[PDB]
Amino acid sequence: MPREIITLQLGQCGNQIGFEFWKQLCAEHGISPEGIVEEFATEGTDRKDVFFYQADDEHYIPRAVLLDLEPRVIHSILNSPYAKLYNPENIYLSEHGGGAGNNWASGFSQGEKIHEDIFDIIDREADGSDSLEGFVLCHSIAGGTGSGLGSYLLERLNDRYPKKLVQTYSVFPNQDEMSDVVVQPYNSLLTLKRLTQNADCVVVLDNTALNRIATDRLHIQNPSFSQINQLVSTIMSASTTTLRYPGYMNNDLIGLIASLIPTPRLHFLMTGYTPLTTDQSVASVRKTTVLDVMRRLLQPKNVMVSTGRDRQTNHCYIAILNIIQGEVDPTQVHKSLQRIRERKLANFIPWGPASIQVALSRKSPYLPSAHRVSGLMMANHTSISSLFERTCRQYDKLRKREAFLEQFRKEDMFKDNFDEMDTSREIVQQLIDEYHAATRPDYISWGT
Amino acid sequence: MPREIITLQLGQCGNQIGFEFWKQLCAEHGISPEGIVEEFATEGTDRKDVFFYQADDEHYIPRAVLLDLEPRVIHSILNSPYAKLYNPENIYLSEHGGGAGNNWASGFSQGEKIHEDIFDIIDREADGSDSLEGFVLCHSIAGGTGSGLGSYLLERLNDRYPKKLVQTYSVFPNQDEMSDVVVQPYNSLLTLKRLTQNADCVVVLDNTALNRIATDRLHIQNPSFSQINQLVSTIMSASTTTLRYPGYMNNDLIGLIASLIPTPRLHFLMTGYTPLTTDQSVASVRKTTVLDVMRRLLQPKNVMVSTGRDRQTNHCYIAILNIIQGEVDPTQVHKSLQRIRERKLANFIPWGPASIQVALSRKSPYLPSAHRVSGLMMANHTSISSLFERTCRQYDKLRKREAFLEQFRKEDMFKDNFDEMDTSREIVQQLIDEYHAATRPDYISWG
Amino acid sequence: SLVNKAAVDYFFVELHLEAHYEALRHFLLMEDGEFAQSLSDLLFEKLGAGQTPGELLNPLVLNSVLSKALQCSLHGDTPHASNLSLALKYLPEVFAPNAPDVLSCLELRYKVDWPLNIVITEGCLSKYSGVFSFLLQLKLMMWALKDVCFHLKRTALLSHMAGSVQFRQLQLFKHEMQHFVKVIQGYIANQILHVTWCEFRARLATVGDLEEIQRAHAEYLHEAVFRGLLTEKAAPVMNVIHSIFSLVLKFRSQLISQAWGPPGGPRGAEHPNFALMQQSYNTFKYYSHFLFKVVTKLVNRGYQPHLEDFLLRINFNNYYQDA
Amino acid sequence: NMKDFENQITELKKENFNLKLRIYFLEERMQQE
Amino acid sequence: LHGLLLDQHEEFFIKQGPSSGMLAPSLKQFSLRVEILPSYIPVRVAEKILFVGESVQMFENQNVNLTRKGSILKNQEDTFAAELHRLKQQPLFSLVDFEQVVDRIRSTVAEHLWKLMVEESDLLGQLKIIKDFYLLGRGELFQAFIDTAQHMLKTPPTAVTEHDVNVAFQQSAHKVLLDDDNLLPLLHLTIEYHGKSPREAPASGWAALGLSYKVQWPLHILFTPAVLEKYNVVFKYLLSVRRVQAELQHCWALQMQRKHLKSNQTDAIKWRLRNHMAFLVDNLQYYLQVDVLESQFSQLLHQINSTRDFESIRLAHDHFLSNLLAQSFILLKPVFHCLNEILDLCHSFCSLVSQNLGPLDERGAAQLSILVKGFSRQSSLLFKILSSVRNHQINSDLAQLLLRLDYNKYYTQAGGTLGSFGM
Repeated sequence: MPREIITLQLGQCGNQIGFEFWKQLCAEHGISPEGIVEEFATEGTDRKDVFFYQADDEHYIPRAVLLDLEPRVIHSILNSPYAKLYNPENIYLSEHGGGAGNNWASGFSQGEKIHEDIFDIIDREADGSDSLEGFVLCHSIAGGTGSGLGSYLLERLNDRYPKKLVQTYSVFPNQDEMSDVVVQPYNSLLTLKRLTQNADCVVVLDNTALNRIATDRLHIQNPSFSQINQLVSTIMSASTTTLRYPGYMNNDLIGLIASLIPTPRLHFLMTGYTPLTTDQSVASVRKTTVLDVMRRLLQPKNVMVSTGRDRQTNHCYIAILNIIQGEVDPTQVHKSLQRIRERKLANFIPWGPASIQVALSRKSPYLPSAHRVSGLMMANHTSISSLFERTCRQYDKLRKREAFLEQFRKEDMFKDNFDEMDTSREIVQQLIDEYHAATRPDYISWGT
Repeated sequence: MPREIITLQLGQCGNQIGFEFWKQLCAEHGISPEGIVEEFATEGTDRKDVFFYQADDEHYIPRAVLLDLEPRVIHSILNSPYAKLYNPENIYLSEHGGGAGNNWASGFSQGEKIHEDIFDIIDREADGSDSLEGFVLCHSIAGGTGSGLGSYLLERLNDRYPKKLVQTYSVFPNQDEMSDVVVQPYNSLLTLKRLTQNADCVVVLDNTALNRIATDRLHIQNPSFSQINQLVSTIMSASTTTLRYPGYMNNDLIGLIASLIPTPRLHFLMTGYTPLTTDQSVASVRKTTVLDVMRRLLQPKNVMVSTGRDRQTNHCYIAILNIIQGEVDPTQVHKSLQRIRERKLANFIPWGPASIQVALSRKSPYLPSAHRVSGLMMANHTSISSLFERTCRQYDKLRKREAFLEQFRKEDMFKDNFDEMDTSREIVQQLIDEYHAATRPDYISWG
Repeated sequence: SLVNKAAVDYFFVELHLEAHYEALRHFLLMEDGEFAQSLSDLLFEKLGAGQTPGELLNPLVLNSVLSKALQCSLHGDTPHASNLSLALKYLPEVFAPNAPDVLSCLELRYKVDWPLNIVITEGCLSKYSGVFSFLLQLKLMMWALKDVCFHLKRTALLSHMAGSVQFRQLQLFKHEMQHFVKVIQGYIANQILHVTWCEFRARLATVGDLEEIQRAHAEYLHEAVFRGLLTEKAAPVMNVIHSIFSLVLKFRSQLISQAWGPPGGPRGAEHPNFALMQQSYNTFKYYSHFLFKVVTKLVNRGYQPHLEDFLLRINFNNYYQDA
Repeated sequence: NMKDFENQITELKKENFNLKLRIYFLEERMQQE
Repeated sequence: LHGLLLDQHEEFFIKQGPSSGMLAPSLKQFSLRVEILPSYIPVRVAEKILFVGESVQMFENQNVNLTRKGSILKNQEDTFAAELHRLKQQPLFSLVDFEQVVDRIRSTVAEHLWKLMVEESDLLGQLKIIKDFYLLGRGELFQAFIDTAQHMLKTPPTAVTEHDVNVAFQQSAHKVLLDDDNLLPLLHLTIEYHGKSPREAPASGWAALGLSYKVQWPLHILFTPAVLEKYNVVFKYLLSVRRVQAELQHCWALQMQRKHLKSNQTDAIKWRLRNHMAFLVDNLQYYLQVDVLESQFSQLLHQINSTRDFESIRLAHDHFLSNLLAQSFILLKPVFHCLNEILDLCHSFCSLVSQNLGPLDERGAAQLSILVKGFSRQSSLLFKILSSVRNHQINSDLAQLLLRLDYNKYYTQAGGTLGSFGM
């Protein structure tokens, strides 16, 4: 049986991202928004049981749980054609619709209020999963609803599936966009706390990098928060296609993350994709070569993490795996590996074997690819420490400044103090230092 | 020889079920609405004598005794396609036409007034039965007429055939649907009382499950009592085809139920059918495999029992027997068992040997079957207790609330209180607890 | 080739080999379900009453039973049923109680005329008679247990013995044994009576010559015996099944020998044979677990792959694996 | 079998009776000549 | 014309060879008597005649079991007989004309045989089945099967365990929704090893488990015992690779399961070693799949679709198999043994990492240090071998693997050794 992954959609922003992710997965698997397989879904090479459950003998429903503290996103999903994709017993919508007020603590308290229902949903999805590997949480870390609900979901996945991996999608705040969520650094701290304590793997999604990619690659002049979340969901789908579309490699979550997680705590991954094409630019099939793709991947503009220019850390890749989907010529793959090694597109750890891995996978036949050849890279890169150090510094600055904390103080997690945010900032700082250490021979002890 | 069953039709729902059952049986046997075999009905391989009597060499009359406290149901039968199928002397209708007022006690008193006529009808139907085993009363427990008259018919069958088994198909009120019979829980309790005292085995039919199946599988938003009764009659026909169409297996009701009734007290049976299809979807004969059939059987939309979500008791099947009729490949049966085991589609009792028995039955040659293979499952499942427990809880809630008792207070049995309903609810609760116990190894020491 | 084609046509049209197979199904395969039910009930009544073969198998008694079964069967009056004859292999002095093979002395013979007796050989008819005898014995045991169950039910109804712990335990043991027996019977019917019959029909449709017809019929009978567990490789398994049926019949006899007592105490009604019925149930469960283990060891030994289907039929809901 | 034995017994009884009748009439004729 | 060696007195230059074979007596039933071969019969011409005669014998042997399907050449057999009679009437024996006629008959027979094999005998379906099972072509299916059966197959195989393993495989297939009841009968479990005859084995029952496939006629000619043995070797190898992958994944899951546990230096080192081993094994398996397995399979498919000669198809399949065997280093006995030792060290490391969620205990720390030293030495040896093979241009696949391993130059900087997990 496939290694099933439970998708957790947390808060308003996270629930919107989850809805768009489920739409994208349905399109890739040829699943209608109602859970019916489209006639075009003739490629039985995908692992639907990893990401989808059967609602009936004919309808496959995504193993997605939509949880929000604000009714707008959850109601929009439940009022969308994709209402039948999610398990209705796994859908918790706050009656008050007020959201978390951009307060992580409020989202966490809302998750706590639905804790019993959420863990019942998680257990039902695991029993509905033939070989459930663990939980994957889709949320934003910058808002209030998506961040707190994400921390709650991570906690409940750790409680219910303590021997199963718990992955989180933690959105780091955009540094070029003014976040309306003033408590985002506090929200980021709560999400990093949950990723350190209750998630098994945290994929850091820097909204600044998402916006940069939207501008330069997607030709989106002003990426909306919804557009950023949909880009993140598309990136996650492309990176997970080899798990969801079984092939020669990456057929299981643990096999995929094994190369990515040097230490049990050092589970913060950076992503990269090449070739990048805008949805509007499908018209011109650019003859992008695998070598050209590999050359573009080493550009920070193509990395799905917006790392600051850290001058202190000799940033390097801890590990790189490139999952390439679509029509790939073996000679082009060879040229790509040659160019990556020759161009030193990744600097590796001195404490273990590391390289730029290339996995070739077929594309979903049901999802039209705007690129003749596309690839996602998931990488552990010490430059992510600059992102992680920046998240830690922002967390500490928010907790020390109590910025936007008044909305969180209504919830117990932030009612008396922000000590959890400061401890989260310290843990993220230690993670940044370990990633810098992960560029060093002491990487064997990184994360200790 | 077949084990003949005398059918007692009580109240609106019971009479609707009887009319739809007779229509379906006539269609399967090529019997006209008057009880005459159609010229196309040349396959004399069906056993009419189990459920029908011959009025002439051509006219088949149901071995049915019709007892009701409300004239509405009798008039609906006389307006049904089966009006000419039944012997008019075997139809008892209350002269007052006032019904039971949704009061079980009023229906019972009317049955008592028609007791002689009802038992004469039952005996006449038995004489039309070559090997009458006993009487089966089809009624609803939620109304006034069908509940009281059903209890009366059960009593008269017990009186006339005290050494013969009396099984009842007693429709318990829907717990998810708002019953128009506000006194339905009291009526249901009285019917469960009569099944406990005068029947030897009560198969609990939860109207909630019928409504749920109509909504989710038949796409019927509001199943009528007549529509629920017709669905029940269709299910009964499909399950009884092996009794009515004799073959290598399941040629008698007792052979089918023997595997289902482990103890005399643990006689609450659940039913199952596979493949489940909506009446509208007859068009596409799906080449359903036994594995596909078994997978569809695990869907609640096909289960004829509405079990509550008990969070404290892990209700389970003690044993399940699926009797499959039609074109069946043994390799498909093997794959079905394999898939069920891999999916753990059936849990059995852990304290003794239990398996899926397979009975093969012929289809009616005169009725085109939309399904290449159809099947009835008889299973002992602790979740069947949840239907009986739910009926008991509703009865107790109504008696404790005196709800709709003014209609019951018109009859002497229910004039002052509903204590008989509450005691019946307690007996049904004990039955539910025993059915849950039957999933456990200590069922060996029950009683 | 011309001769073979003309021979096939002659066998189908003139010798009615398909019609002979239909007659065998109608009469020898107990396709008349009502006749089979009446025969089984009458047989189990005679066996449980201890009638001797001279009393039970008396031509007057056998002819009366056959006439009643045919009259109750929808197919009993058919000309295909008329080719059935009940013969005695041997006359037992006494009907052995709880013996599963008690009715093996009965044989259903099918007459084949020339030239069909070249293809439908006396050996083929003898194998059919053996299969009929085994099915009749098994139906007699099942009917006897059903009659015991009905007697206990009626006694409980008359005596309100529903609360009897001993009666309830005996009834549960009887029900579990009956479920197991019916699962086994369905498996045997599907493999030997249904699958092998379909194979025979395909082969009968493919028979090219009288020697080919004889080969096809011998293959049909061999498949029926193998799926019927009548093969020498299954002889230990068949003997164990017969022993289990004998123990089930013994439990039935212990239950039926006395009616339920009135409910005298909080334990409910007591059966004078209640201890014997409980001991029979415990022995049946022990033997069932031993049979399950033996069948599992044989399947895992690869010696009897059809016994894997047999084990699946026994342990379909994994009840015997958990016990 | 049993029906075939019944038919053989019935036929043999009929043939023996017909032969006995023929003998009877033959003896009556030989007694008349 | 009849595949019949009509030589009772051994007068012909063909001698009846021992037929290796209603396993029809193998076409080696007839052999060339090189001692009797006329000097005027060229060795190339003798080989052509041998091919023609073998084809005739195969055709007669198949027509013995196959319904009276006529000769590939049908009525043209007599035409070739007339040509041979003209050759007999020729005053001089010309090898050229005889070889031309033999080659024409051979080509006609080979084209008809190819058509029968591919369209009538569905050679492609059998090759696809063998790829999916023997070559682990259904990698996701065989991965799920390994994941489900690991508890049964980690123990020594038994004579009965083969049945249990086949049952577990069918159960996993149904779980992987592989509901092909026709393939499972084509899959045959193998043979007791090491206590569970279980007496003989090298390694353990897990290594001794094999899959057998019943090749139907006439395709059994294509799936020769050596071909089936190569397929079984490939199955064993793929199963070992999948087992090592599963072990690395389990170590990753334990690290992820222990993510709430503070990562100690011993636990961080264990997880890092597991990650390096997983990366290396994954890159090796991807190389074998795409550059060896997928490349050879694509070449075989293209050649099969490009040729109308059954013998050409057989040669293409043998070439595909030889390329697979070469690129998998199976023929490189010392390299194969070093890879097996590296795999055993990696499996022990993965077991140690999966068992210890927290910091390594003294026994866990000793196991981690031993695994780290073994892995670093074996990976340094592997990197040196790969670089040597790249420098000698002996195997393109080995050079690709060497490039892939040192892509970020970590192994080049680490001297090709996977970094020591610090216990």
